[PDB]
Amino acid sequence: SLEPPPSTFQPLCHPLVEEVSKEVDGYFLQHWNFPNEKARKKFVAAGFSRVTCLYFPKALDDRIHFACRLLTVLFLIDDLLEYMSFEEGSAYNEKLIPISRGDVLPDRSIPVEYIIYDLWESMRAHDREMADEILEPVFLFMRAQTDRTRARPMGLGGYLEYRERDVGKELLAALMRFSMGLKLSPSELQRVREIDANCSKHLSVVNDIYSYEKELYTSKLCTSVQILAQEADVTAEAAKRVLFVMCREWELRHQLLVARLSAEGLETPGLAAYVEGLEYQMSGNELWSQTTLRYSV
Amino acid sequence: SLEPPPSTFQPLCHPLVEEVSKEVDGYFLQHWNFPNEKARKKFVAAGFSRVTCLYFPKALDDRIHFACRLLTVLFLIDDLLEYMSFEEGSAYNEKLIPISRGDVLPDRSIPVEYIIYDLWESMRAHDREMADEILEPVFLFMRAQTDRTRARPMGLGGYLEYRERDVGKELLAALMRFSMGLKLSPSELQRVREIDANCSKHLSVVNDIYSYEKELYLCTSVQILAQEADVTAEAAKRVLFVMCREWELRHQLLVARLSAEGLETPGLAAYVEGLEYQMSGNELWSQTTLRYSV
Ligand SMILES: CC(C)=CCC/C(C)=C/CC/C(C)=C(\F)COP(=O)(O)OP(=O)(O)O
Ligand SMILES: CC(C)=CCC/C(C)=C/CC/C(C)=C(\F)COP(=O)(O)OP(=O)(O)O
Ligand SMILES: [Mg+2]
Repeated sequence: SLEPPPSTFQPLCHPLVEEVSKEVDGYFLQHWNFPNEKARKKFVAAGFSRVTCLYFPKALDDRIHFACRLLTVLFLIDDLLEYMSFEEGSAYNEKLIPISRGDVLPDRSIPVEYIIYDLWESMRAHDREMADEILEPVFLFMRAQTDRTRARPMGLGGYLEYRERDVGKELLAALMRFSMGLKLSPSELQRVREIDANCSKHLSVVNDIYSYEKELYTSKLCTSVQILAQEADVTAEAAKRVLFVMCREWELRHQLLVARLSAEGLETPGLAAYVEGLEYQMSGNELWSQTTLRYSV
Repeated sequence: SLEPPPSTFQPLCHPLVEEVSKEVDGYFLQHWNFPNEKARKKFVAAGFSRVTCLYFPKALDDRIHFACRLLTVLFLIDDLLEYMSFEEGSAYNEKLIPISRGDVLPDRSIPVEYIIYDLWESMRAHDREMADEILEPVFLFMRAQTDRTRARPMGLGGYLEYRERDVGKELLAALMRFSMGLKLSPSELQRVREIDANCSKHLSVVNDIYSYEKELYLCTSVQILAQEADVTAEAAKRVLFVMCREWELRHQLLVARLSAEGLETPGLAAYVEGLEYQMSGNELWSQTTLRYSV
């Protein structure tokens, strides 16, 4: 049993979600290579633009569609790397990087290539500087998909510390800034490093809780659920419950950290918007993770 | 404030708590060499027999007093050792072991020596077999009252595994069996290893939760989890309290499995319920003992 404990974070959903979802789903159904119509149907049921709209509820109205397209293609690729080597998968993504920079033109007969090319081209055409700024965060993530990670002894504290620097979570934060047109200086971002880390941990542990069965089966792992279960000698289900409570403590910490930024006179209007958006990512990720069929509801 | 989360367990006290407490308190007031009157007031206030009855509420009526006398002298010695060096403390207790065994006569002029001597003689008189079986558990504990703890980097898992082997909790379980007249075979004890480990952690973490402020005046689950999760000690206490409730669920699940499999004997059934009350009793004790105060 997994009844989420009480939370003071209320998730928000972008008002254009219905409009942008059919637009973006419509686009991929027209160009992406879907095998059977069971796939087409399963794709629309996945609601990739829906998650995006829970992650970035305050994205600017003419920018939410870029984020939806980027995460939709990234999720589609994710499904694909699953049935690929390490070498196959690394080769696959790698080709897409120069295409993303616009340095290499796409083969108009390969959907993934032209979809990626046109997407980035459209982002540069809307806001060149901000689009270029999310290039590396996206590539860091893409390359990280196909890792190859040094195995070593890692307890709960080492694991959480590690997730504070998760590149997938840094990507969401970067894409959030682009989507909201939030130009923040590294000086301003310096000021909220603890809030970013705490947020990265919350997102990773909530994903751990809900994707445990998924990962476990495909494993037949490095996740807070298995680690806490082993350290406390309880079942994975019991470990999820305990981690959920820890997630609420990080929600409280987020609030205390935000109040300190403000109290120390370090907040700026851009930082106030940024930290509030991080909160939406944490609560939105929770709602989605517990309802999506991706982790088999 | 710190509100304990919901629990299906509840504290319970031995029915004879009033009579036994008077009987055992009087014995010590008569023999134990308390410095001043104040000491006698503090001693009666600590109510070691009442603590004992909260931990072993299902003890047999004619055996609960042996448990109150043993923990009482052990509590008194604990305090004294506080005013002694490692070496002296070790010699002090080491002198009492042959005496507990009945191998060496006590110096009738030194109360702690004859009190210990007589208590063990009397237990052996009530149930030789069972009295002899709790000898080593008491000595392991007595020798631990003075051993040196080495500091080393320790995560939550390492800490919990260390607490699973806590000699104090081991003592409690062995004395509970003696007090309840439960003679378990090696096969029965082997069968409940996981249940014992789970209970030992529960007792230890609950103690941690409530002893933290006092300790923060080092080696505790409250500080370790707060550092590992990067939250405050109060937050860590809240998370650990929920972990404790999970251990209670686990205790119930493990006992059900024991029974499911044809392995729960009448002795083990009494024993695992006994541990349930040690967990609920320890929680109440932790919440109210002056040992953790200010
Ligand atoms: C294209 C995808 C999934 C993610 C890029 C964007 C992200 C970070 C969205 C946030 C949520 C997400 C599912 C993870 F962080 C990763 O989960 P994990 O790494 O454990 O994979 P799964 O949990 O989905 O199995
Ligand atoms: C007779 C004594 C003192 C111990 C053996 C008998 C026991 C375990 C009685 C139980 C209740 C108690 C004193 C605690 F739970 C404290 O454990 P703990 O004693 O570890 O608290 P600290 O000694 O760490 O301050
Ligand atoms: Mg996952």
